[PDB]
Amino acid sequence: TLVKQLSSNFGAISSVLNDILSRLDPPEAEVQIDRLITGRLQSLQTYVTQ
Amino acid sequence: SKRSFIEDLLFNKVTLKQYGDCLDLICAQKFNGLTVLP
Amino acid sequence: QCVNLTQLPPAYTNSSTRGVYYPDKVFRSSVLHLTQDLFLPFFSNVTWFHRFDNPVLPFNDGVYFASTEKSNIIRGWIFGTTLDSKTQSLLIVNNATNVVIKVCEFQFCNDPFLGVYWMESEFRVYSSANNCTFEYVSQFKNLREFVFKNIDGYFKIYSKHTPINLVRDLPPGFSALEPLVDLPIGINITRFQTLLALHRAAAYYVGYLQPRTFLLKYNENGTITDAVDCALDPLSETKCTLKSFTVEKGIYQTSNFRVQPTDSIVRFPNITNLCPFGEVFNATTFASVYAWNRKRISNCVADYSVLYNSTSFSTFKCYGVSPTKLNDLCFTNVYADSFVITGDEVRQIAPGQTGKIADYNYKLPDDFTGCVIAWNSKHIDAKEGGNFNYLYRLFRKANLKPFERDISTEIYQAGSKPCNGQTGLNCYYPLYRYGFYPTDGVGHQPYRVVVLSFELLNAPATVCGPKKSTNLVKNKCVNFNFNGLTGTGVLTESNKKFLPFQQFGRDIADTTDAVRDPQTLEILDITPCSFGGVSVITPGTNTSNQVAVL
Amino acid sequence: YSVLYNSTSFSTFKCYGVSPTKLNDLCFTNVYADSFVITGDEVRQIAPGQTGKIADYNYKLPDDFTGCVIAWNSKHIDAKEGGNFNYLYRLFRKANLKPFERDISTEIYQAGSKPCNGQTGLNCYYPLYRYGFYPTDGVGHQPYRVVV
Amino acid sequence: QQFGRDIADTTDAVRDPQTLEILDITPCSFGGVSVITPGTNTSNQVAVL
Ligand SMILES: *[C@@H]1O[C@H](CO[C@@H]2O[C@@H](C)[C@@H](O)[C@@H](O)[C@@H]2O)[C@@H](O[C@@H]2O[C@H](CO)[C@@H](O)[C@H](O)[C@H]2NC(C)=O)[C@H](O)[C@H]1NC(C)=O
Ligand SMILES: *[C@@H]1O[C@H](CO[C@@H]2O[C@@H](C)[C@@H](O)[C@@H](O)[C@@H]2O)[C@@H](O[C@@H]2O[C@H](CO)[C@@H](O)[C@H](O)[C@H]2NC(C)=O)[C@H](O)[C@H]1NC(C)=O
Ligand SMILES: *[C@@H]1O[C@H](CO)[C@@H](O[C@@H]2O[C@H](CO)[C@@H](O)[C@H](O)[C@H]2NC(C)=O)[C@H](O)[C@H]1NC(C)=O
Ligand SMILES: *[C@@H]1O[C@H](CO)[C@@H](O[C@@H]2O[C@H](CO)[C@@H](O)[C@H](O)[C@H]2NC(C)=O)[C@H](O)[C@H]1NC(C)=O
Ligand SMILES: *[C@@H]1O[C@H](CO)[C@@H](O[C@@H]2O[C@H](CO)[C@@H](O)[C@H](O)[C@H]2NC(C)=O)[C@H](O)[C@H]1NC(C)=O
Ligand SMILES: *[C@@H]1O[C@H](CO)[C@@H](O[C@@H]2O[C@H](CO)[C@@H](O)[C@H](O)[C@H]2NC(C)=O)[C@H](O)[C@H]1NC(C)=O
Ligand SMILES: *[C@@H]1O[C@H](CO)[C@@H](O[C@@H]2O[C@H](CO)[C@@H](O)[C@H](O)[C@H]2NC(C)=O)[C@H](O)[C@H]1NC(C)=O
Ligand SMILES: *[C@@H]1O[C@H](CO[C@@H]2O[C@@H](C)[C@@H](O)[C@@H](O)[C@@H]2O)[C@@H](O)[C@H](O)[C@H]1NC(C)=O
Ligand SMILES: *[C@@H]1O[C@H](CO[C@@H]2O[C@@H](C)[C@@H](O)[C@@H](O)[C@@H]2O)[C@@H](O)[C@H](O)[C@H]1NC(C)=O
Ligand SMILES: *[C@@H]1O[C@H](CO)[C@@H](O)[C@H](O)[C@H]1NC(C)=O
Ligand SMILES: *[C@@H]1O[C@H](CO)[C@@H](O)[C@H](O)[C@H]1NC(C)=O
Ligand SMILES: *[C@@H]1O[C@H](CO)[C@@H](O)[C@H](O)[C@H]1NC(C)=O
Ligand SMILES: *[C@@H]1O[C@H](CO)[C@@H](O)[C@H](O)[C@H]1NC(C)=O
Ligand SMILES: *[C@@H]1O[C@H](CO)[C@@H](O)[C@H](O)[C@H]1NC(C)=O
Ligand SMILES: *[C@@H]1O[C@H](CO)[C@@H](O)[C@H](O)[C@H]1NC(C)=O
Repeated sequence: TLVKQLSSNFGAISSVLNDILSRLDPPEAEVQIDRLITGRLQSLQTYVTQ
Repeated sequence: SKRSFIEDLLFNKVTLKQYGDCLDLICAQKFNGLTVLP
Repeated sequence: QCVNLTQLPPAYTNSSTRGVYYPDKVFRSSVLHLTQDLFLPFFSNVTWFHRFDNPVLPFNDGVYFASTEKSNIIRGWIFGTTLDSKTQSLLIVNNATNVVIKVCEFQFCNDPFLGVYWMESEFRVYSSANNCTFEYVSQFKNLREFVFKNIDGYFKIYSKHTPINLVRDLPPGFSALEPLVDLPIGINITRFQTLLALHRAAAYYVGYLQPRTFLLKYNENGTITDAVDCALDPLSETKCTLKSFTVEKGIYQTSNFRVQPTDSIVRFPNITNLCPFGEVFNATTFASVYAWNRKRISNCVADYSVLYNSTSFSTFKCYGVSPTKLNDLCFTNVYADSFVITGDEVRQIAPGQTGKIADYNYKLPDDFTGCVIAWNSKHIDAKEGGNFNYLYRLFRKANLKPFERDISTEIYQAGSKPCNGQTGLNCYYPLYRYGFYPTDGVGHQPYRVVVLSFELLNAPATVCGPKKSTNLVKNKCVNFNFNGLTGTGVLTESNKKFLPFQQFGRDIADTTDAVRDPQTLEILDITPCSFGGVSVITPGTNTSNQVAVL
Repeated sequence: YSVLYNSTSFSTFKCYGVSPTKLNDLCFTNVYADSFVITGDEVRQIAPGQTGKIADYNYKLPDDFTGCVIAWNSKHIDAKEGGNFNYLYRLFRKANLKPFERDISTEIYQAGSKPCNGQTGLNCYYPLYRYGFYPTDGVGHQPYRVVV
Repeated sequence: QQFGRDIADTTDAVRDPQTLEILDITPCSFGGVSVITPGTNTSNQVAVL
């Protein structure tokens, strides 16, 4: 489950990190990267709690 | 491994990769940081 | 005004733990901070020069310069690109009284040097200075250390000055250099050289900065007291992982700080002819807005720079991409819709707008990826007795749907009784003509609009940007750009045979796994640069500094 | 800023790292001002992340920029009868600028293959061109003064 | 130096600009108060710790 959870875009434009860095410039990319980071920390925390 | 007959019966029922082989689902989780210690 | 004045290969040494500066201007007190910036790596190769032997040396990302002297031989520096009066150069000199800083256009002599004989003489540095945009004045026993950087138009100098007694080498130790100056000069620098003050001996060591992650310790007075280079050995990496300067006995599974990607390769397909920007951009007659024109674009090197000296766009707005990343992308399919509208209706060409143009003539989807371009054309579309050749639709029974066209010319029935032709009281003809006179106010002058809508998906690229390809590097950690798909990793050959059209293949984790080379249709695959199964066996760092690695 | 209400009328006033209603309560430590003159349609390129002719070869802003950009029309001071051919700009460069960089060189840009070495012939161009500001121009190419 | 923070990255001391005298900032809130009460049904008296 922890690996299948890497296909989720937690509100971002895409779930792949190389399609955000190849189409947007840093000020416009940090808004999607900061959504993917927040969504991918929650999965780790849930795993650790369980 | 000097184990008895009953233990030999017991180890078969329960169904439990070198880095040269990954170069499936174990290699997909080995590249994403998840490691299983011995 | 200057004269020309056996060489040996210079020796080398190591900057043991020297060359730490302050990365930024923030103030931090009593904290451990993990930074990623341009630093001088520990135990790194410094070139030891000296006899005079003044060479011109490269300036890569910054420079650590150290000098040991007893009689003030080293005087200052010059920085530039060609140092040949065709570009601007920076000159920093110390003529025994003041500090002179000049950004000008000097014609430097081949071997600059000041002069001492016992008042002064021989200011044989340059021949002439012309433009001088910047001017700044201010009216072995010693070790002097400097770090030079320049970023975002600021030239930053950090320095330190300590007394030493050991004579013939750079001493081992630890130094943290305080900020000295920050000059807004705004020039390009690639080479530099030092000025010597002749008498008619002293040494300098040169080292270069590289991108590294450091762990820094801040004193109460915000003076950096200790630092750890986290890519040196396993003990440094485990100190970095725990964010501490001490470790007790344990096993300590560690992270990856040891490998940094170096090269960057680009691979684009072989497209040569440029795009027809000039047959869809001047194009004597455009199309009416209600019957707008759509055209496909293929096999292009989409260069936008061939339009700088012809048109001046009043509006250039891209929606699914960034305007600074159009030179690095290859697209798969590109269309172009063109028409002519009035100056005040250019705000309605956007996703989510409403009005007359966006309701009855031309509508854009909500999830639209593309760019919209507009420019004023009063000089081509306006005539003396008006230009009644462009029409638009005013009455419709219901709103359009995205990218729909309606060229019908029935009789709109606004009242109750049927019209059946014969446009009488409450029956109207639905198409009306624009009248463009050359004395109109800017609100109702003609504007030409072009809308480009492109897509990127798993298929061969048709039109691509003007980026030059380079060579393929295999079995190394590199950044790669394949058809506008960027990434980092190791490129090796593989056997995962693709479909005829397929360009790349992902894996279960939705990360790219294999890619196809565009120029030579050969499959490659991508593996991570990081090995994540390393553990460091250590006794207490108090007892000893030895480790084992598993 | 209130001593400028009865003199100039800014067509563009855009602040980036702060809010325009909180400039009366702040003390700043260091302040610079960059001034120049461009054409009316190129005032949209003075912004972080833009591209074009001004932002690629003449003047570039960083991505993490804290400050304000002010522009105003000056057709009454910069335009004359027989034109005002006193402002130049750069049209050809080998590579894009970096933020807050300046390039005043006047070499001969080589667009073809053979070397130029002066002598601006077929595929060799002089890289600086002159703005011509007449008092009958359309609003798209009238002079604008910009301060950052 | 104009101001100094603390470990929690909150401002702790500041310097007066007109008279160069140091001051320090403490919270307005006291956060260790507890209220001993019987049932509010029985009576409306409390004690404070
Ligand atoms: C894409 O181009 C490469 C290189 O193109 C070569 O140089 C160009 C300027 C032009 O002269 C082309 O016609 C040249 O082919 C091609 O790679 C070459 O392939 C040929 C075999 O056909 C081989 O002999 C060359 O050595 C190769 N050159 C290099 C540098 O690798 C490549 O084939 C082209 N891709 C396509 C569309 O097949
Ligand atoms: C900053 O100003 C205060 C007040 O300034 C005074 O009033 C001004 C209008 C002008 O007349 C100044 O010259 C005055 O000094 C200064 O505080 C004063 O300090 C003096 C001692 O130098 C003292 O005698 C006054 O009573 C003080 N006044 C008050 C109201 O506190 C202050 O010193 C100045 N700060 C600096 C830069 O030192
Ligand atoms: C890095 O340079 C220092 C300085 O030259 C070297 O230190 C020398 O070490 C040898 C053997 O330990 C001593 O005999 C010398 O006296 C030392 N020189 C001085 C002046 O200290 C050091 O060995 C070099 N190597 C590394 C990688 O640490
Ligand atoms: C070293 O520094 C400068 C280099 O020009 C000189 O000092 C000034 O030079 C200018 C031009 O000659 C004079 O107008 C000033 O009066 C000088 N004095 C100041 C302000 O430093 C000079 O060549 C050297 N300095 C001295 C004073 O010897
Ligand atoms: C720096 O000054 C030089 C002086 O030669 C400038 O070159 C131009 O030279 C001609 C005479 O050959 C003068 O008519 C021009 O007025 C000079 N131009 C200017 C604007 O000064 C050189 O161009 C100057 N650099 C800049 C761009 O300011
Ligand atoms: C597409 O065509 C249909 C048929 O002409 C239009 O639908 C009709 O709309 C009228 C009122 O405008 C209704 O009285 C009819 O009953 C509708 N017919 C049907 C079959 O729904 C429809 O408006 C057109 N769509 C668009 C995009 O305008
Ligand atoms: C800063 O200066 C360097 C040197 O003039 C420029 O770098 C060169 O770019 C050309 C192509 O434009 C290459 O052929 C050279 O090999 C490059 N030299 C080096 C040392 O890299 C560089 O373009 C300038 N930078 C900016 C901001 O434009
Ligand atoms: C630029 O194009 C010139 C002709 O275009 C006219 O002049 C320029 C400056 C603009 O005002 C444009 O709108 C006009 O139509 C050429 O003569 C000139 O050489 C070109 N520059 C190049 C390509 O070097
Ligand atoms: C305002 O300034 C006046 C002179 O300025 C001119 O008139 C004003 C209304 C604007 O149109 C400006 O562009 C003109 O240059 C003064 O005569 C007037 O008194 C000023 N108002 C004040 C300061 O009270
Ligand atoms: C010094 O050497 C350079 C190298 O080309 C030469 O151009 C110059 O004329 C020389 N100067 C003298 C004084 O000999
Ligand atoms: C420094 O360079 C010299 C010569 O290039 C080389 O022999 C030496 O090994 C280098 N030092 C390091 C630490 O790589
Ligand atoms: C800060 O510097 C002062 C000297 O001005 C020194 O006395 C003090 O000990 C320093 N603070 C430290 C080392 O924490
Ligand atoms: C229109 O563009 C074409 C394509 O370059 C060019 O040949 C033609 O001269 C242009 N016409 C005008 C009036 O600029
Ligand atoms: C560190 O080593 C010193 C010297 O042997 C010893 O005095 C001290 O007790 C040790 N401290 C720790 C924490 O092991
Ligand atoms: C509240 O007080 C009333 C009157 O004494 C009593 O009848 C009732 O049971 C009390 N209720 C509770 C919840 O203590």
